[PDB]
Amino acid sequence: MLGLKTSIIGRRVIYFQEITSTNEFAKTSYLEEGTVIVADKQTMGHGALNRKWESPEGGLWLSIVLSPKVPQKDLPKIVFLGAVGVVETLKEFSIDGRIKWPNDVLVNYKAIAGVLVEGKGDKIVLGIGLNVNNKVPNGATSMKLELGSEVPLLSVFRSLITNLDRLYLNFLKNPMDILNLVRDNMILGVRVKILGDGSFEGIAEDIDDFGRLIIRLDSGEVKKVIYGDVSLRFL
Amino acid sequence: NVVSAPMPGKVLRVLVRVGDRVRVGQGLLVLEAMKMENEIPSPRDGVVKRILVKEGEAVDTGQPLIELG
Ligand SMILES: Nc1ncnc2c1ncn2[C@@H]1O[C@H](CO)[C@@H](O)[C@H]1O
Ligand SMILES: O=C(O)CCCC[C@@H]1SC[C@@H]2NC(=O)N[C@@H]21
Ligand SMILES: *C(=O)CCCC[C@@H]1SC[C@@H]2NC(=O)N[C@@H]21
Repeated sequence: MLGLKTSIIGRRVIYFQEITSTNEFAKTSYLEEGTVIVADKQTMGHGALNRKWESPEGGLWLSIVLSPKVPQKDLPKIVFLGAVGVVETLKEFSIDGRIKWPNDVLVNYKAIAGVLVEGKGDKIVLGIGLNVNNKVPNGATSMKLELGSEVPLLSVFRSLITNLDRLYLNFLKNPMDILNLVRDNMILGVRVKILGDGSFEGIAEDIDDFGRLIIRLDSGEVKKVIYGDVSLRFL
Repeated sequence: NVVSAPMPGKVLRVLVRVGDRVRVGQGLLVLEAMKMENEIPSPRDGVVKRILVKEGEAVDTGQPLIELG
């Protein structure tokens, strides 16, 4: 009844009125590749790096089962597939989204979506949370807040899944393309601060083929940031 | 026996405490690697004898992570 016309992602979709986390269910259940788990609301939403993710009714909370079977060097791009899919869907809805390295999408610098990829064996789960008509935390935004009125949630779902399927098939063909789509859609040129051991400041200018954020320090020196290794803050 | 790291990464969190009984396939800890959060499953049922790594610790392939009784 959803009328999806995708090849892999969206061949089957399991809906829940509510659940703790769509990502957990996708990880603990045996499911065909491309299966999409979606819920009206999540009570135990998972954010990345141990953060929590608010998932009230009105938003799009989903997880996708994937079995890319690619080399380890290509795994860092999976989060990007989700982020770029969101950007493309926002574009269709006349919303200008940018990627905040490496898993968030911002509109006028307010978070409108977040991506979390989880692995457990052969299985890979792509989780995506997109603020549509739901209430959002302070400093964040949603499609309804951007557009000024309610947005048809199923249409957003259909749009996002359709973009993800195409991106995924393209990824399977040439896993290098997603990197350029990310480079052309991410926030770059902004000054950032890297905290912890070996603290330093610089301009976030691009990402390498592993997705590492390239920082240009005032001295012209170049350093690469690995996600989860250090804390980053905008200046 | 011993559960080792399937790949290099940074321990995001440890899901079990020493002395806790676990099942086959239950997550023992989580490793942040390649912009993914990789939950490491227990090869078999048993009790957690010792936890060899700490949250925040960088590990390499094959490194011992958990010891079951
Ligand atoms: N639905 C959401 N939209 C945007 N940001 C969120 C959402 N849920 C949690 N966060 C962010 O993650 C942090 C809590 O883990 C908060 O500071 C908040 O900004
Ligand atoms: O920006 C982040 O920290 C990532 C947020 C990822 C949120 C989605 S909501 C669907 C899926 N289920 C979860 O528990 N988390 C992801
Ligand atoms: C994004 O955060 C980058 C992921 C880290 C990539 C690098 S390549 C050098 C290290 N070896 C490896 O397997 N992963 C690390």
